[PDB]
Amino acid sequence: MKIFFITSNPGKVREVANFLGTFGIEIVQLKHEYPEIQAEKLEDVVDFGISWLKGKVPEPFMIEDSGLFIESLKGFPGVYSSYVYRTIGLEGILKLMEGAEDRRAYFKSVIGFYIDGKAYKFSGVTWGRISNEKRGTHGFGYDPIFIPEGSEKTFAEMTIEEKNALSHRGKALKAFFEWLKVNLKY
Amino acid sequence: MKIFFITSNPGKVREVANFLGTFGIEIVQLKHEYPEIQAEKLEDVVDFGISWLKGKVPEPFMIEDSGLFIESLKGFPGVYSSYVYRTIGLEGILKLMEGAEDRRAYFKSVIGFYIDGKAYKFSGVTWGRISNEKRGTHGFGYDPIFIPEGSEKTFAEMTIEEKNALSHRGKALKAFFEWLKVNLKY
Ligand SMILES: O=c1[nH]cnc2c1ncn2[C@@H]1O[C@H](COP(=O)(O)O)[C@@H](O)[C@H]1O
Ligand SMILES: O=c1[nH]cnc2c1ncn2[C@@H]1O[C@H](COP(=O)(O)O)[C@@H](O)[C@H]1O
Repeated sequence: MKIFFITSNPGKVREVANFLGTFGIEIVQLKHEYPEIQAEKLEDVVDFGISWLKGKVPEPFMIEDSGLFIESLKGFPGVYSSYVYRTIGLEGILKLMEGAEDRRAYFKSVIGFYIDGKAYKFSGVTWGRISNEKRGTHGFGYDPIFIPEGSEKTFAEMTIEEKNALSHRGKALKAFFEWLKVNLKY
Repeated sequence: MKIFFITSNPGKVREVANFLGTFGIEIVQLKHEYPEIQAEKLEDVVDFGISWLKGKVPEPFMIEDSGLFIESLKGFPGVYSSYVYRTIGLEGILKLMEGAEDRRAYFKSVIGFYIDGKAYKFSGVTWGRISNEKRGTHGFGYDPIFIPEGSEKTFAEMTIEEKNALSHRGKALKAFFEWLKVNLKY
């Protein structure tokens, strides 16, 4: 089985390919920007994205929308983690959290999958907290400031294998794969 | 630092050496034949090649394999792109594609790297479509019938600079370097 992953994020590609490759599934990345609507849930962005993409890209295909939700900031940046990352950056997040009595936050990943006129969503959530300073150079995005619950290292201090074993994306991929096993040949 | 590139393709060595040399990495070609297995996935050819080369060549070392995958032909010629080009040729591909409305296809490159007891893979993909006729005299192989997404010209109608900016191998090399920059000292 070969799945087309519509994304422009190389980090997501490596993580998804590493996870599913373990089971003999091939991932073929396809950069094709799609509208990412403003909405309350990552699930809404994925629903609109699949509806938009169908008929314009090869099947079966998958997309992924993820975000960091900081408790003391009422869930911000959340669905708009990308814009915030590219504007105020990690430095901005740390500045906002200066003196915070609660640095907890959760990362969430939502994978959209489409095949033969059927759409599905799988997701995963990993709780943790924001570090006081950037640490590590592995991974991407907010990895240098997110410490998953139970760990002493930020995602950026972990290998891709270690990150996948604990991350929101690894969890979404597990949910997806468990579904695949009882539905499709692979 | 030095990386041994196990290959007998002069043009490929030049491309890889030129790219990685930009970042102080010295590519040293080693003409050591190795088994390229029959497989549907470039990843399997690379995995087997690396596993076979282990202990037979100096480290760290890399190998690469790529191919053209045509949607309407179930991915053919894919891993067998070279052989198909030498036998049925571009004439054969166009013949098979006669009447096909869906002419989508993609070039995919997979780089394999071995260092400190572990193997790593990196990929690059360039989407496009198969033309209705051969055009251009630049490049090689399937370039005369492949039009990259976003362009009207076939790879053969482009200068080396224009093609390189859209190259699937170039993308694989970029991914490989981003990994090297974070994982190795030099
Ligand atoms: O595993 C992750 N580590 C760090 N940042 C991530 C991760 N997953 C998603 N992001 C960030 O959340 C934003 C993702 O984009 P989106 O999927 O379009 O919502 C990007 O800014 C990423 O940097
Ligand atoms: O940019 C390209 N143009 C034309 N053919 C290509 C290109 N990249 C890969 N190929 C085909 O795939 C072959 C195999 O590749 P290699 O393992 O990358 O050396 C070549 O023999 C070509 O037939």
